[PDB]
Amino acid sequence: DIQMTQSSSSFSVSLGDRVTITCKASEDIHNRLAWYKQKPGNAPRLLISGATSLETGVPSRFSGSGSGKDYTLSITSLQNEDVATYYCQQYWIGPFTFGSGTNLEIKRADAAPTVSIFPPSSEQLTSGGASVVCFLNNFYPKDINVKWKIDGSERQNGVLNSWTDQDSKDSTYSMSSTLTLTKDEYERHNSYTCEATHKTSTSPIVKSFNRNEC
Amino acid sequence: DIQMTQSSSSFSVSLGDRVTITCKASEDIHNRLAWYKQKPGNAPRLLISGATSLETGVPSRFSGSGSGKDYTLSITSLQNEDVATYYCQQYWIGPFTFGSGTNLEIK
Amino acid sequence: SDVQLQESGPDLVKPSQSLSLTCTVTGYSITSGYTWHWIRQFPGNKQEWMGYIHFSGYTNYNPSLKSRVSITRDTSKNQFFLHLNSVTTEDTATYYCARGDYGYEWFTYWGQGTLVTVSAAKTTPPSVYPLAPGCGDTTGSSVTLGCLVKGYFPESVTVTWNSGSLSSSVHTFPALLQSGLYTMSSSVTVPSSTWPSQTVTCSVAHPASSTTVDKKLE
Amino acid sequence: GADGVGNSSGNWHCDSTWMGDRVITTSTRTWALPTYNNHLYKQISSQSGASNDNHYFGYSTPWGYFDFNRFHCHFSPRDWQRLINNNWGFRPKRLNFKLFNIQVKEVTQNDGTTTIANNLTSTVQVFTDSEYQLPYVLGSAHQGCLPPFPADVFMVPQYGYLTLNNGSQAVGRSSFYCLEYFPSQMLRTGNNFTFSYTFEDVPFHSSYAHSQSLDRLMNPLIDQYLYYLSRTNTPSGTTTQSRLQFSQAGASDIRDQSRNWLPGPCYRQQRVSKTSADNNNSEYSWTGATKYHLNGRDSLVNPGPAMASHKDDEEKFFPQSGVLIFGKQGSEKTNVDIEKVMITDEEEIRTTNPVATEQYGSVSTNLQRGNRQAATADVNTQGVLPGMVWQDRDVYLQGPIWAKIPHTDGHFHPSPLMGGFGLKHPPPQILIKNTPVPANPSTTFSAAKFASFITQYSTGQVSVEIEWELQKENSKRWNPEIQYTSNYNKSVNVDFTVDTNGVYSEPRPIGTRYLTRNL
Amino acid sequence: LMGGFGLKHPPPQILIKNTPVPANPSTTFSAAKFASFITQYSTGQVSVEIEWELQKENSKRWNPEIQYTSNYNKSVNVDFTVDTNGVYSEPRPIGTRYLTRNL
Repeated sequence: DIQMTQSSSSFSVSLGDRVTITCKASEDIHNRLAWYKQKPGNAPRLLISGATSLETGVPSRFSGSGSGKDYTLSITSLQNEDVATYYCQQYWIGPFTFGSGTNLEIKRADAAPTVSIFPPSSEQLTSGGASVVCFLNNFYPKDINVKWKIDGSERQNGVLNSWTDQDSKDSTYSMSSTLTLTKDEYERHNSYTCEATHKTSTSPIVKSFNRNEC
Repeated sequence: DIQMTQSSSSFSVSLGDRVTITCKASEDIHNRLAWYKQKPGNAPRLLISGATSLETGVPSRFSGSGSGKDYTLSITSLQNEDVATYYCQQYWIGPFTFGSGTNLEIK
Repeated sequence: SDVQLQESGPDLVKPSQSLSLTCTVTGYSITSGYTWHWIRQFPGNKQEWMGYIHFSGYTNYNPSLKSRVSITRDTSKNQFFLHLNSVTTEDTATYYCARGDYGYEWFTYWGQGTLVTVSAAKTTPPSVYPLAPGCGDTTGSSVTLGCLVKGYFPESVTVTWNSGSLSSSVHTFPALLQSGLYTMSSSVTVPSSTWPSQTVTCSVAHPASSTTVDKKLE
Repeated sequence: GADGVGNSSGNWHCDSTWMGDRVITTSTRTWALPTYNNHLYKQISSQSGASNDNHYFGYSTPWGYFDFNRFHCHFSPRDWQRLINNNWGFRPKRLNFKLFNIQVKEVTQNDGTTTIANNLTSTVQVFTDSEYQLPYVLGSAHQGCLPPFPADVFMVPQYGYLTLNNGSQAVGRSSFYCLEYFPSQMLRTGNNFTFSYTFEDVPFHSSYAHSQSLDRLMNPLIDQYLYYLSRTNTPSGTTTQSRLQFSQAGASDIRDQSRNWLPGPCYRQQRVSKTSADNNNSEYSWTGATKYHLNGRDSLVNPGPAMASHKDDEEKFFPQSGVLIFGKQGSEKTNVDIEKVMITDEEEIRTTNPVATEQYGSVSTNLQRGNRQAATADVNTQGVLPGMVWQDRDVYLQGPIWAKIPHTDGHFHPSPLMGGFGLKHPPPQILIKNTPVPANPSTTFSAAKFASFITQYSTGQVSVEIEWELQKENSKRWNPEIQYTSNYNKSVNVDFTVDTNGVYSEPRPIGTRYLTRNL
Repeated sequence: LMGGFGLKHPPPQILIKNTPVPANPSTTFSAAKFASFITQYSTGQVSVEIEWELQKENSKRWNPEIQYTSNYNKSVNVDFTVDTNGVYSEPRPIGTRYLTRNL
């Protein structure tokens, strides 16, 4: 099989900028190469075929070039619609093979996270479990940290953190952090706190609640 | 003697991940290369022989490839049983020689 | 990113079983032109080309898959099918059907894709818990609520919100596996003047176990 | 022949011409040759444990050989068609071979980067075993012959052979032949190696099918004059009373008619059907297959003695090992599904040789008498008998062409069983190796065997032309014969063509019997 | 129809290819089609000479015939010449009928 390798695994870019992606083949493809675009949670779409021919309806901003082993895809001025992962595909010989893909995150200004803490529900406590959650919504850049403290002391075990994909509109990120304990352990303490540490400040955004307040 | 050199001395990986180990020979072995797995406090076990043939009872997740000087062992999705050190061995000529080994710590 | 074509099939399949998927095409006829292909994407990211069926009915398959793949067609229905036998866990992926502008080039139209998970792991429905404010202060202008969807297995659940406000902000957090089970969450922000006052409910659907649970907040 | 560096040692001859009686198929292809066993002879044997029926002992050599014992290395669909459509038969007469434009390269895998370059001086040596002192491997249906399709470049096979063995171990009588113990001719570039051969009077392969058949052979219109036993007992009021009466075989009587010759011999095979359903479910692949056995190891009986593959109306069946089976371009090596292969069919013979799956006849068992009913039993294995007559396995374009008749005290009708021409002294084995290149030696002397050579391989083209004779048709048959044609109807791909990704492929196996001669 | 000389057996097609160069093969045998060749191309010159016959004029036409000329007036570039960046270029298509014969 012919192996295709794509250059940058990921790029971040904003509307208006020019981006270039590269794809090289293990053997001479003879311009039988196509480029596809894939949005998150979406299927791929055909941008270019024959290395340089634009598919119908594709905007002129997209262009492709290359020959032999190396090909390139260029986007003159990025548009919001442009966020997606791009794959190159060779159809010189079977089996057809795809490149690893390049993720283009288009989306911005720094934004501090809106933080919210949530105690365990009665339904979960009934089943013997106890999960405390903290949502850190609409922030940028992506890198963020959450510290869980039970009665002032950190807790490292029982944590699940999930970041969302970059927002297609405002280009911010959100993160959900859940600390799971048993109902027994949970009822052994009062104050539950999550501290969000982000670039937008020196002092962490801190939220908490006391288990005997109800 | 033919000298075998194994790539990563150590790797850490968790169940489910894919791992690749490399072994290269000082001279052309002609695919007379075998891969063994050794658990701590345990003796080695034969995974693959003839560079690509799986031993009986070995799961399909393990695979080997290579030719000439360079060979590779790949584990598609690591399993808990998979933690161990892996050695390559050449049986092209006597004396048979082994690689330095790659320690895979799964957890 | 964008396209047309629709795939259908079971979300869950037991290992040694066979996977059968159907692709229904609209706006075009399976005969008369183009080759219809099947491609799959493992959860990590890569795309893999499975094989195709021509307008004439001729088929070609990827050599890796060849022994256990079969692609067929039903012209009357305008559907083409994929059959993959001796499924393994590795087979878990999203399967797409696509048209191939043929002759010189390739895949012009793609389907939505269907996620197929191969597990015996046992299918487990999620436990849905409502996330309502825990603090000693009444909310300001707006309020954030959520729903934790925990310990389910075959991936893919869908959280749908129902609120008073005709305007809200929703965040669906990507599912992550820990100890063999999935957990995910979702949040909604609405005007404070519309929640305790007007009911907000999350509806969680898990097709794999034929379940749907609605949780009213508060 | 000899010359310079910037001089093509030979041109590219790849024609095919018909002369009415002869026809010469010339053909050239580009090839490549690595250095095997890293230059050494290696002893090789079965795997200790391995079933006994599968033990062996022998050697593999640093030598690679050449081979074109496949009809399609000379005929091109079209051509073959010409032949096969207007000739009662044909046979090979002479041949001419030539290697040339040899070139030796040397790869350099410096770190993460290889770099091939010309090692002008270094050589490749060739030599033909024209005295048959080497274990004749060709004819063993191995694969590494010439590409059917010209444009295809190929790799030269490596020579290996087998001697005696007592299980996985050697037995003294077993010999060890060393390929350097021959006088190889050494070529450098600008050097070519030609050589020519002449076949020996062999029989034209019968490329026709029979219109009559043994049984139905006499003239309907007239009853014979010889009598046969019509009835045994006879009506005696209520009960029968034995009273043998005889009749004179006529048309209505046929089955009973007296004759003069017998169908070919047989060795019963299991019947399997192309239709998954019918076939008993289980593993009788080995257990049920027809075989024979030497020195206690049962081997398989493939290409069974030539015998028709199915009675009228049963193209759906076939012998378990009574036919030739080729892979559809691409088909993997093991346990591939029926849809991946092309099974040959030999119905054409039915007319003379027995059907593989069904017994020869049925001989009588006991001797009957008043107090003893007449016995009888079917025969599943009939060795040659006087008066027997038969036909040999057809050929197939992509089939073997010939085979060496083993040097023994006795042979019986040597048409090779896999089909082809049985030759006493077949086209000699042609070998080729790359004289080693000791890579940098140490300043201080050492009498050890040299082990560090320059990494390098060779390449260059080879050409083979052969002259075949023909036996033209000649029947007063009024109505049209059958001919081999290509389907009219449209298709996504032409047969015997390169697909969209330039992969040549033979759609079906093409036989040889189409023209119809009477028996 | 596109104009020219209609030939039954025209100048035969001349073809050219570069005999392939299998780049480094593996030590252990494989009967697959060779797919890894040395990357390389060729070059060199070619020459073509042709002899044409002519039918010379011969009319008693008194007054001057028309002839094909190049414009007298100055120009930034000569016709059928290389520009400033050495790019040869044919300004106009030049026919063949100029001389005048009676019908």
